[PDB]
Amino acid sequence: EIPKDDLDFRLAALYNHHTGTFKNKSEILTHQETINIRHWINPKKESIHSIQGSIVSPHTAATNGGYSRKNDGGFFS
Amino acid sequence: GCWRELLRECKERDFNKQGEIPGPEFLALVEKFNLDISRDECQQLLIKYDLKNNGKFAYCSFIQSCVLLLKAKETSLMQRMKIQNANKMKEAGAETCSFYSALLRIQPKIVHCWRPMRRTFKAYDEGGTGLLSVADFRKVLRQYSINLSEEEFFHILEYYDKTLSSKISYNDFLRAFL
Amino acid sequence: AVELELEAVIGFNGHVPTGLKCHPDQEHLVYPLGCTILIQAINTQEQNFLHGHGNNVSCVAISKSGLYIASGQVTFMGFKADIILWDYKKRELMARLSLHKGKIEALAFSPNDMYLVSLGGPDDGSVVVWSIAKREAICGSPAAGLNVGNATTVIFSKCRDEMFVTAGNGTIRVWELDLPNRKIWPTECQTGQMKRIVMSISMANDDSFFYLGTTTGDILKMNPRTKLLADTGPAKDKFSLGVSAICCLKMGGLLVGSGDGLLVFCKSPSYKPIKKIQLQGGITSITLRGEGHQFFVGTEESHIYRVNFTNFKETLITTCHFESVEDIVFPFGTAELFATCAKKDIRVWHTLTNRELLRITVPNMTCHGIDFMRDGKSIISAWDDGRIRAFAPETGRLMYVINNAHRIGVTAIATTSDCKRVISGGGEGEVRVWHIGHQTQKLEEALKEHKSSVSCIRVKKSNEECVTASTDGTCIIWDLVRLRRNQMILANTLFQCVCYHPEEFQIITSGTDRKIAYWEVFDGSVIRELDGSLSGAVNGMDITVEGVHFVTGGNDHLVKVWDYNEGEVTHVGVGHSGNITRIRISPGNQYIVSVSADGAILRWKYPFP
Repeated sequence: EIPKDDLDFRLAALYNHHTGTFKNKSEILTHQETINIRHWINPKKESIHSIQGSIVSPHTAATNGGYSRKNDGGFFS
Repeated sequence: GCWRELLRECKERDFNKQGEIPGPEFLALVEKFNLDISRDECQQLLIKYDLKNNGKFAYCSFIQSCVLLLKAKETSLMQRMKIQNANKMKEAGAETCSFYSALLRIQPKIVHCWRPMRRTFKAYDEGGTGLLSVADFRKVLRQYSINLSEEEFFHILEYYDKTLSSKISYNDFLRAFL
Repeated sequence: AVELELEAVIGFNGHVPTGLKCHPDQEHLVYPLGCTILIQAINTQEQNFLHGHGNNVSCVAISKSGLYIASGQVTFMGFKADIILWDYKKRELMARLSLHKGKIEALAFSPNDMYLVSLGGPDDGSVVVWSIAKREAICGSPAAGLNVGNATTVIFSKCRDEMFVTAGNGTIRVWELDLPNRKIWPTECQTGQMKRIVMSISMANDDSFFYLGTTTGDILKMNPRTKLLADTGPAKDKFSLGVSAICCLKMGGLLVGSGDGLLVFCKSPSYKPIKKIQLQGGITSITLRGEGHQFFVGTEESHIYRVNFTNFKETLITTCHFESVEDIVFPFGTAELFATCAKKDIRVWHTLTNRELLRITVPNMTCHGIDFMRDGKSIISAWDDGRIRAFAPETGRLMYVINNAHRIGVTAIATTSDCKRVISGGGEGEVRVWHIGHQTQKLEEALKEHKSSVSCIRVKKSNEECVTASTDGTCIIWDLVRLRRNQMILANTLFQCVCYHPEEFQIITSGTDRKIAYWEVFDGSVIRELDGSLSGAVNGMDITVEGVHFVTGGNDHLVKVWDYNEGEVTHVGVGHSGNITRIRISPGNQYIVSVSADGAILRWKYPFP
């Protein structure tokens, strides 16, 4: 990676010139080359009490006969 | 002297691990390996040694008495001994059949490598005492290719550590091999 | 009517307090299930689960001798909750003890058996003392002090006559039994100012002290002799949720488990986390295997752990749901995977080793049904919020969402082979076909006949028709080139599931009249009416490819292999009495997998009819 001696001294040498007190020649030019179940969770953590939709009925599905009574009769949803 | 043969030709007919095998399936098959036999020995060694009130005979206890020491009689004086730093264990024991099976499986390895094994027991956190930790015990055992499973280590540690003290004597463990 | 082998059962009910126990010869594990009690060894063999109680279990207890196992069940309001004694040499019913109203919160044995104590009834709080020598009732009293509140658990000392009930709302009482007078003597424990609610209990080996696991997050050490407070728990860094699993050791140490997954090894005078590990779910049961070197952890969601005492390494060994499961769906072709759905969870399981590969979660919701596609690109799911969500087969990424699919939650679901059309049915009664594109997801037409929620919808191999079933008693044969109805299927039964016969000439139905009925595709006339269970209902249907094998899952513990031409049964379901809602068969004709209204899944072996 180094086509020149200057890049050999620079870049890949780890010698910090500010915090390096009194290193010798052999330690300036030291190189870097010398050295289960997966879970997915919905982010929006919504409520059972935040459901959009119809109003559920107090009576059962097959028994809405004596209460439904659309003015002049008639079964509801 | 034929302990590997009487184990290999008893674990095959074992239906499910702990399950022992009934009477004649032992008496006829000690003639398979030509053990010295006598009916007077056979009666007590079968009926007296059936320690679950069934026809099956406990193989592990009998061959445990055969090959593994676990109880020294000091073998009279003027007789050179091997393990020298024992009797530092505060009378622990459960002695399950699986403990004996684990001991028997580990047996051929320890006798080959115990002169260097004891010194790596020593150099790893002794000082002079005679007590190592459980984790260091597992590390020392693995370095000589003795690999113990979770069930095996549970049954090992239930005999040499009763108070859950996480300290295990290594000489007393090595005493029941030589 | 031969009985074929049940290969494995996967369920676990960690919702009960101290449900998981270990019995003291060190090979088996006892944890309850929806209706039975499971026993698991080291080798993966299910050893004869205990049938009884006619309803859900509530609590478990075991003897120190290893000879007797106790269990309690729940019953209706104003009815008897029966305590069943069990033996272990021959695992059968020994006695039926019935002196409670409602449920049974806790049971406890004396160290050398004989006596049995049963704190039960959140409404009728009382304690009776049994014997197992003679199975009568000795003596009892209202075991909750007036102007205080209720009581939760019990435990036994080493004196055969001193028991002690747990403060449901502030009544800590150490009891004493008098044999000749046939009385029990209550003694209140005097606490200074702390009024605590305690759910978990423990006792030391030599009866020196007993501990309490309170709601607030502290552990109260108490002395049974002087009946006075001994020590108070940690003041800094208190445990988060209510301690629901506390166990003691041979030394003064104790294994305390919190409700957020904090299994902590702690100390007696000043409680500190010497060693702790974090687990999934609130820990509900801690039991020592043989002496302490290994032990077992039960969690709120069904996990079972095995963690060694030295340096605390855990191993997850069992996973399951924690609610009613429905609508297992097999992938096409391969048979070594299958998928499930329940409340808040959709999980895909390996079927050879019965383990879990992934889970996807939408919290606080329940999944009514799922389905795959022809090639494994997505899992469409019918949640209860009126939404249809599609996830990737692995890593669970949300592909898209259909926002307002129905006015109530989508109940049924289907899939066409061309990966273009998804048929869905809501609780309002609408059957809706949806167009799935590469970028957009549209609605071509909502088809409108049903007057109740849609139970199940099945399509033919040619993506041209579909049958939709509903609980109003109508099954409608729709088309797909046009979107219209052809003929009605009217009966006196609330339908639950429908199934296409291969060669597409007959259609079978079911419901809650215990009559499997054959119908024609056109003219809608009846052909034959079979018998389902003679007691309950019929809920799960499946027919294999060859068309002669056909599986019925009733409301009872029975799965029944039926002959298609005759009425012939090959009775296999000696399993779990939880309500078998949906059922499915293997594509390669190898397995029969069924689900239940509790957190259970059963996997049977395929016979040839």
